Amino acid sequence: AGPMYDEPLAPSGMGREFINKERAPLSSYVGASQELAAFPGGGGKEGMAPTPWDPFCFSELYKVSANNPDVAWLRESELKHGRMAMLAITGVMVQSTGFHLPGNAEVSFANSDWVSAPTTLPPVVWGQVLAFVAIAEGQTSEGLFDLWLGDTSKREPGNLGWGSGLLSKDKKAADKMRLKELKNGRLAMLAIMGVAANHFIPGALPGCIY
Amino acid sequence: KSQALPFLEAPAKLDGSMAGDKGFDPLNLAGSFDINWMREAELKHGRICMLAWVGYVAVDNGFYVPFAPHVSSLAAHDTAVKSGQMLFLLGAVGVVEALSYNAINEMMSGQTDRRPGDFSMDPFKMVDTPEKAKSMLEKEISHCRLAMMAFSGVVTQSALTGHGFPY
Amino acid sequence: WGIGHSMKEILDAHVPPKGRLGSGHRGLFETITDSLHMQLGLALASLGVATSLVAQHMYALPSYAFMAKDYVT
Amino acid sequence: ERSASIPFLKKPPALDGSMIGDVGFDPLGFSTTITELGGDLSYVREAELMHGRQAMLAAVGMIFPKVFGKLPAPWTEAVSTNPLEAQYQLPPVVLGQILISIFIAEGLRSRIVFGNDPNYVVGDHGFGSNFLKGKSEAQIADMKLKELNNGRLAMIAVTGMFFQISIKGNLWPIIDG
Amino acid sequence: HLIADGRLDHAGEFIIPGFGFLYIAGWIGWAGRSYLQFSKKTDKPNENEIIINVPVALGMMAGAFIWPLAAWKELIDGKLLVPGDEITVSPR
Amino acid sequence: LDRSEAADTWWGDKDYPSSVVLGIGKDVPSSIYGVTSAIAFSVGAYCIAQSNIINILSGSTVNGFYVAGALLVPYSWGLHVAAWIQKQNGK
Ligand code: CLA
Ligand SMILES: CC(=O)O[C@H]1CC(C)(C)C(=C=C/C(C)=C/C=C/C(C)=C/C=C/C=C(C)/C=C/C=C(\C)C(=O)C[C@@]23O[C@]2(C)C[C@@H](O)CC3(C)C)[C@](C)(O)C1
Ligand SMILES: CC1=C(/C=C/C(C)=C/C=C/C(C)=C/C=C/C=C(C)/C=C/C=C(C)/C=C/C2=C(C)CCCC2(C)C)C(C)(C)CCC1
Ligand SMILES: CC1=C(/C=C/C(C)=C/C=C/C(C)=C\C=C\C=C(C)\C=C\C=C(C)\C=C\C2=C(C)CCCC2(C)C)C(C)(C)CCC1
Repeated sequence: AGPMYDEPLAPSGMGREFINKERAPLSSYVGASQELAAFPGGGGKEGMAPTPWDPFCFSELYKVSANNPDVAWLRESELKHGRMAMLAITGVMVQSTGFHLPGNAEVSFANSDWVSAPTTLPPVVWGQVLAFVAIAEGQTSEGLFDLWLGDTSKREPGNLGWGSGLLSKDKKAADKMRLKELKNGRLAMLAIMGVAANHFIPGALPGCIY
Repeated sequence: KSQALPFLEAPAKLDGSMAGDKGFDPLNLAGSFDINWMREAELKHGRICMLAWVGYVAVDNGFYVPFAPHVSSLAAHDTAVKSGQMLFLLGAVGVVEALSYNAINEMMSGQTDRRPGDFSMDPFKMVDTPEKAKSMLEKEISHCRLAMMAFSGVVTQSALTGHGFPY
Repeated sequence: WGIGHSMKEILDAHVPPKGRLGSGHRGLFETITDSLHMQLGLALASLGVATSLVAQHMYALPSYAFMAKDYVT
Repeated sequence: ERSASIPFLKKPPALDGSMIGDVGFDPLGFSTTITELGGDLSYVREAELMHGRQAMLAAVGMIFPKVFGKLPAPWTEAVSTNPLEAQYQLPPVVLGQILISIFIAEGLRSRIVFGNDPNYVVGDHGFGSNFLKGKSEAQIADMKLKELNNGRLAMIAVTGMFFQISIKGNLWPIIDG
Repeated sequence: HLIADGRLDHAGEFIIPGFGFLYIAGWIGWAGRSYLQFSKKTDKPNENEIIINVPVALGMMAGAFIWPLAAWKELIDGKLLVPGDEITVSPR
Repeated sequence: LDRSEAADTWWGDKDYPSSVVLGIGKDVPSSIYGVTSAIAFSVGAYCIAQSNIINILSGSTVNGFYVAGALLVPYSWGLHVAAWIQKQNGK
C-alpha cells in the first residue's frame, strides 16, 4: 500500500503510514549534468542532461526498505559534502602558498603542511573551530530524520536558510545556480580527495602540486 | 507586576500567598520547581544563619560553656571537632533532619497541610490566628534574609582579616 | 518518600521515535512483575555470566596467597 | 491526622490510640508496614515489654555489683566487678545453670507467644498478676503505661551505660572507678 | 602463519582468495536460484527438480557469471526478495 | 510502589515525549535547560582535563572538586535531552 515493495516493519498507527507514503522522484532534483550526456545524438543543454545519473540506483533503494535513505537525505548529504569540500580545497590551496594569519607568541599559524596544519596549533585554537562546527552541525540539523524517511516538508534538502534570499526568483535561474553549486561541490570533492590520495600514496593524482 | 524589578511582571507562582513576596524571581526558578521546597530551604538557611551569627558574635564576645576551649570562633570548629562535641551536635541535628525528610515528603505529597519550614513550635501561641501568622511570618522571613546576608558578611570578614565581634 | 523513580513509568515511556522498536517497552513491567519465570530467567542469565566472569578472572588475577603455585586448586 | 509526639508529621495509620503508651510515635512506620503485611502489633508490643523489663533488670543489676556489693564472695571473689568483664568471668556451673533456667522460661513462653490463644493479653504471663485483681481498669491502664514507660527509659539508659563502661570505663555520677 | 586482518601486505592470504570464493559461491547460488525460477513456471516443477532440464540448466550456469550485476538489478526491480507477508510464518 | 501509582508516560504515537517524563524538571524552561547544559558540559570537561590530562592523576594528590563536576557530563547529556524535549513540548 505504497511505493515500497514491502510494508515498513514500523507498525500501523506508530509510523507505517508516515514511511509508506508517496515520495518525490530523483528527476525532480537539480543535479543533471550535460557533460555525461555530452556526445552526438542524445544530449542536454544549459549544463543539464535530460535525465539524472544513477548507474547503481541508490536513489530508489528506498523501495526495498526504509532502512535505506531517501533522495532528500542523499541530496542533503551531497550538498553538505560539496560545501565542506569546497571550503577544504580552497583552504588547502590558500594555505600551501604560505599565506598565514599574523600570530603572536602563543599561536603560530605558519605551517604549509595541510595534513599536519591543525597539529601545530594550540589546543584552544582548533578547539574553537571544532566546537563551532559541532554546535552548528547539530543546531542547523532539525528534521533530518524526516528527510531520511522522506518527508521533504519541514526541511528542504540543502536549504539551511543562510543566504537563500539571494536565489533568483525565476525558476530557471534558481535551478541554474543550484546546478552550479552542485557541480562546483562535486569537483571540489574530487579535488580534495584526490589531493589526499596523492599525499597518502604518491602518484594518485599526476597533476598534483601539493 | 514585580515590585523588585518594575520593568517586568512577577511569575504566576509568586502571588502574595507566601510571606516576603516582593515579586522577585528574575530566573523563574520557583516557576521551574515547586515553591514549597524553595520556601522551606530559604527558611532553613535563614535560621541556620541567624543562630550562626549570634553564636559567632557571642563566642567572639566571650561566651563559652564550662569545660570548653577558650578559642576564637574561627578555629572553634576545628577545636570542637577535635574535642568530639561536633559529632554529638551532628547526630542531634540529624534526628531533626530525618524527621524533616518525612515532613517534606508529607508536605509535597499533600498528606498533611504542613507549611514549609514548620515544625509546630508555638509554645506561646504566637501565631494561633491568621493575621498573627501573616505578620510574624513576614517578620521572620525578613530576619531570615537579613541574617543570611549578615552572616555571609561576618564569617567572610573573619576568614579574610582581623577577628573580634565587629568583624 | 517522594524522591526516586518509577520503573513502570521508565519502561512505558522508553519507546524510540517512529515506532522503531514497535511500541517500545510497554507492558514489560507488568509481565516481569507478574511472571516469576521471567525473573528467574533474568537472574539465572546474570548469575551465569557472573560465574563465567569469576572463572575467567580468578586464574588471570589470583587474589588468594600462594594459589598461583597450587596448580590443582 | 497528626502525631501527638511529633506534631509536624502525619499520624501513623496503624496506630489509633487503642494500645497502651500510644502517642503516635512511628516516623519510619513499622506498624504501618506490618498492617499492610497483615500482621498485628501484638508481637512488637510484647517484644517491647520483654525488652523493657530486661533492660530495667539489667540496669539495676549493673549498678549493683559495685554499689551495695559483689555478694558474700563464695566464688565471685575472682569475678571482676566490671560488668562487661564479669560476663566473660562467670564459672561454667553458674553460667550453664543460669542458661538452662532462662532457656526453660523462654521455651515455656514460646508456645503462648506463637500460639493462637484468642484470650491472651499481651504481657500477661500470669507471673505476679494477683495484684491486678484489686485495681480498676483505668488503674490497670495507668499501671501498664507506667511499666511501659519505665521499660522504655531503661532500654535507652542501659544502652548508654554499656557504652560508657566500654569507652570511658565508669559512669559519671556513680561508679567513680 | 597467515595474517587475516585487512593489511594489503598479506592480501594474498585471505583477501584475494576471499573475493575469488565469494564470486564462485555467488555464481553457484545464482545458477541455482535462476534454475529454480525457471522450473517453477514449468508445468511439472516437481519432476523438473529431480530430472534436470540440462539444456537450459547449462544456460543458467553460464548466465550466472554476471550475477553481481544481475542480483543488483533484480534487487532494484523488487524481484530478489519476496515480500514479507507472502511467506508463511507460524503462529507467533 | 504499586502498579496503579504511575502516570501514563507512553508516547509511541506522538512525535515527542510529554514533559511528565522529566519528573521534577517538567516545568523547567527549555532555555534554562540548554544554557545549564552548556555550562555543565564545559565545567565537567574542564574538571576532567585538569584531573587527568593537564595534570596526570596522582594517587597521593587528587583534588576532589574535579572528581565532582566530572559527573556533570552525564548531567549535561540529560539536560540537553530535556532541553530538546521541552522545546518540542513548547514549554
Ligand atoms: C569513602 C570511600 C573512599 C575512600 C576512603 C577513598 C580513599 C582514597 N581514594 Mg578513593 N575512591 C572512592 C572512594 C574512596 N576513596 C570511590 C567511590 C572511587 C570511584 C570509583 C574512588 C576512586 C579512586 C581513585 C581512582 C583513586 C583513589 C585514591 C584515593 C586516595 C586519595 C583520594 C583523595 O585524596 O580524595 C580526596 C577527596 C575528597 C575528600 C572528596 C571526595 C568527594 C567525592 C568526589 C564525592 C562524590 C562521589 C561520587 C558521587 C561517587 C561515585 C564515583 C564517581 C566519581 C564516578 C585514598 C586512599 C587514589 C589512590 O589511592 O591512588 C593510589 C586514586 O588514584 N580513589
Ligand atoms: C516472686 C516475685 O518477685 O514476683 C514479682 C512479680 C512482679 C509483678 C513482677 C513484681 C514486680 C515488679 C518488678 C519486678 C519491679 C522491678 C523494677 C525495676 C528493677 C526497675 C528499674 C528501673 C530502671 C530504670 C528506669 C533505669 C533508668 C536509668 C536511667 C535513665 C539512668 O540512670 C541514666 C544514666 O545511667 C546513664 C545511662 C549513664 C550515667 O552516666 C548517668 C545515669 C546514671 C543518670 C512483684 C509484685 O514485685 C514481685
Ligand atoms: C529466552 C528468554 C529469556 C532468556 C534470555 C537469556 C538467557 C539471555 C541471556 C543473555 C546474555 C547472557 C547476554 C549477555 C550479554 C553481554 C553483553 C551485551 C556484554 C557487553 C559488554 C560490554 C559493553 C563491555 C565493554 C567493555 C568495557 C566496559 C571495558 C573493557 C572493554 C569492553 C569493550 C569489553 C528471558 C528470561 C529474558 C525471558 C524472555 C525469553
Ligand atoms: C574486509 C575484511 C574483514 C571484515 C569483514 C566484515 C566486517 C564483513 C562484514 C559483513 C557483513 C556484516 C555482511 C552482511 C550481509 C547482509 C546481508 C543482508 C546479506 C544478504 C545477502 C543475500 C540476500 C545474498 C543473496 C544471493 C546472491 C546475491 C548470490 C548468491 C545467491 C544468494 C540468493 C544467496 C576481516 C576483518 C574479517 C578481515 C578480512 C577482510
